[PDB]
Amino acid sequence: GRGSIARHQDDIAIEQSHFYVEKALQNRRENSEQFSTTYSFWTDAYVYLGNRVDADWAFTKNNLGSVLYTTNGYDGVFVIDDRGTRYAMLEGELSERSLADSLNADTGDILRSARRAAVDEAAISRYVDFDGAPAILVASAIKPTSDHAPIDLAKASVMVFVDRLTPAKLAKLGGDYGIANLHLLAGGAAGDKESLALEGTPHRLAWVSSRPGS
Amino acid sequence: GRGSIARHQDDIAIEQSHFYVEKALQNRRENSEQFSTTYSFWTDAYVYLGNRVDADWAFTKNNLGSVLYTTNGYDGVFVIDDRGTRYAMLEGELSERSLADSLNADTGDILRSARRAAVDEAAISRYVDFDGAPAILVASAIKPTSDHAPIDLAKASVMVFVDRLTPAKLAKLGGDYGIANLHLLAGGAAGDKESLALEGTPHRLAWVSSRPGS
Repeated sequence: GRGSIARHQDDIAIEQSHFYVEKALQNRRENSEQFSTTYSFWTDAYVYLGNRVDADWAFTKNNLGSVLYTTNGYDGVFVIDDRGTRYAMLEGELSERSLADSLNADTGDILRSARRAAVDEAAISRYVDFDGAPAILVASAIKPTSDHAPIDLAKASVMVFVDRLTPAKLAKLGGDYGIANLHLLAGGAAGDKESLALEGTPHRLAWVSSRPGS
Repeated sequence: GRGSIARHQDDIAIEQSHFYVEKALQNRRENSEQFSTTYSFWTDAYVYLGNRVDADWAFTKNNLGSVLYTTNGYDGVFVIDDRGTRYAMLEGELSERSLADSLNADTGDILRSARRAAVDEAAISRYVDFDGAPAILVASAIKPTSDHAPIDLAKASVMVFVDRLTPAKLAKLGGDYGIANLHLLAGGAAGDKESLALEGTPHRLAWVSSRPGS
């Protein structure tokens, strides 16, 4: 036997808490990537949101409309292409504010990455500063299903879902994963709290280290 | 202060393991409930599946087709109404086997429960024995969105999604939540393993007692 390594119970609790905050975020992102490909790998979406955007089909007829906010919690829903933002829904209402104006991240990178990932039937996800708030962004190319003739993914439009990590959403997420008082770290010092970075943003999530799930 | 209560470290680990398995299941169920209403609260779905089921639209045109299995992992996708099963897709292929023949649970109960929940814009979920295997079932009424004229939900058809808890899905779910060797309990005794019941089924989930995550 090499011998055991005994650990401080607080160190174990802190390690578990970081593990479960990371898993909460990863699981949220993977669920949202699946949601995005559900809405974007869809022949109807390719017809009505590829090329010219039919806001009547998307918003008035509720095919990509306010429910995505009032039920699914996507504070931002966008269709973008090489010219920029072609459709914008902010908090369930039509908006003229472009995705690029709302984000710290480069939207051309989002467009290109979503186009490439669509080759593997995949979406992309990342963290962003959405108008000064932490958010998870997911994006996937708008393409028809396999019964349709093939298209060139290099020119496909891209659907974007922006999930702002509000105090209420963070508190529910923390409860979902047994984390005590998950919140956006206010100042620059965590002090008594543990914290992690939402990489690609200046935001950090912080929480009180207690025995998680107890 | 009342004074502290010190606990056995293995007892804490066991309590945390039960907490995170229960959260793993609840979060999976809530996600599938959202997925179900994404597909069922949909005017096109009401048109092509609400009464007579158009399998060309659903399967050939991939609006409710094989991707729901090959990407989203739903081993069973059904449309049911007062007459029984109107549409059945098993492992991504059209099937003649009814939902009622596949379940231990009563499908009239599912129809009624979903038709009611739709009044509150909700789906329903439960655990089932799906042809001898543990599964999560979710169901929601097929109804158009609010721009459409009102319909009678009491006569609406119901979409049903069946997520079979295969060994691969269970191992991945367990890893998602820091659980060691999550599996379908083989025999009748867990012995050294922890277990919980999938209520409404004879199935139990079992796992090896470890410090979760860590």
